[PDB]
Amino acid sequence: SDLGKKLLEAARAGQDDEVRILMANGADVNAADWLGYTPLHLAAWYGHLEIVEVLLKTGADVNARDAYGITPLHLAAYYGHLEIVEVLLKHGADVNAQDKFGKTPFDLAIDNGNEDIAEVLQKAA
Amino acid sequence: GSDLGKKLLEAARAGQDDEVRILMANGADVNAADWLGYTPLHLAAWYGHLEIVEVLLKTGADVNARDAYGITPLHLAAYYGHLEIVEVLLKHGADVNAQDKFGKTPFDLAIDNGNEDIAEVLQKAA
Amino acid sequence: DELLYLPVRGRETYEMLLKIKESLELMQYLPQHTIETYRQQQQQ
Amino acid sequence: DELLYLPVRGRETYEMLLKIKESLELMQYLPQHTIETYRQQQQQQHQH
Amino acid sequence: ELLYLPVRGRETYEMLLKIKESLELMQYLPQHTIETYRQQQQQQHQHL
Amino acid sequence: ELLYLPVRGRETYEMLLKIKESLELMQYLPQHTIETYRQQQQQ
Repeated sequence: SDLGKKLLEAARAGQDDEVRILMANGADVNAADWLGYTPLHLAAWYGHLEIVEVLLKTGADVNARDAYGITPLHLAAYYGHLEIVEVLLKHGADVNAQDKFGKTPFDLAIDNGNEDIAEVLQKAA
Repeated sequence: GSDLGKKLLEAARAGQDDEVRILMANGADVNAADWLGYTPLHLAAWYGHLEIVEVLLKTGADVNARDAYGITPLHLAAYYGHLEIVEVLLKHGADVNAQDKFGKTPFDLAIDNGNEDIAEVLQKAA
Repeated sequence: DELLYLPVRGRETYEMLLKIKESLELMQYLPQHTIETYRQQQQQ
Repeated sequence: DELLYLPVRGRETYEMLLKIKESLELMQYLPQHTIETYRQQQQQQHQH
Repeated sequence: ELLYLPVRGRETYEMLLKIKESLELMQYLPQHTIETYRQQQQQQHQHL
Repeated sequence: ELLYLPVRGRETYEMLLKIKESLELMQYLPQHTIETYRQQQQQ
């Protein structure tokens, strides 16, 4: 929607208070862009911990897939956001999720030298 | 300017024996080439016009002229199965070892197209 | 498995075919509905 | 960046060029992590 | 027969121009050229 | 220089095959032949 598209942008940009307002206003927490990126995907990708938290509290799908089979946990692992990895894990993120290239979050963590995140994902495997 | 060369290329392709003789008495370039390097002799050998092959060779046509893919008259006579033209080109010094840009001799094109009689003639011509 | 191998003569032709292969292969992962939406703006 | 016009003779050649053009255009819009993962999976195969 | 393809970018344009003209050029190539090329392709693919 | 392109998918393969053939056949032509062809088309 309009609200959906504004939630995707607010979540990407890390506009905490704009996200809360958009959601009191009935913005779809699982609104998806043309590749299937949800607000939760973009907040995980760009490292906005408080936004990840409000989205999960408001019913964001923790294991939403983009068109290339990417999950929020993949993005938090790839882009080195350890706290977001631990929050997504605690909310039921699929540690063994494979994207359409066969990569797990663990694999993207290793590919980007994020060894801390790889260890947390391995111990959660 | 002159379309004599163009008209000789067409006459040799079309097998217009008399038209070829007229065009050359009128001073038409026996070694005129189209944009791919096809000469009258190329086209006559390709399309199996024996008497035109004969008059062109008599008038100074280059028997080993190359198109842009390194094809010679002997290649075309072999590919398209014109045995008597192969024999005439051989007698007038056609290069039996000529390779096109794909590494093919006239013999190779004869074999590739099941013209085994021509292949044998070419193999003996050595 | 399932990978076909295309022989190419020349670096320039290769690099051209590589760029196109990448774009086409990445596009192949998309559902029809995704690709069709983009094409709407093209038909305008 | 610059918008340019390619003249094409023939529907079949056109349709082929359209598909390639739109694959290349659409690729610019794919996130780095998708493109990068694709490319490394290509190298992690060429190794085999 | 005449269709215009809009293209964004010089590099994409030049690439599509080269391909268009290779495809258009092929219509004018003799059978013996095309056929010899294709057989040499198969006579390689079997070797490797 | 003989190089091998790995390809996933029949449709992508057939498209790349058609383009490869057309480009490889054009590559054999000298520049002056390509130039002459272009001029003759423009007329």
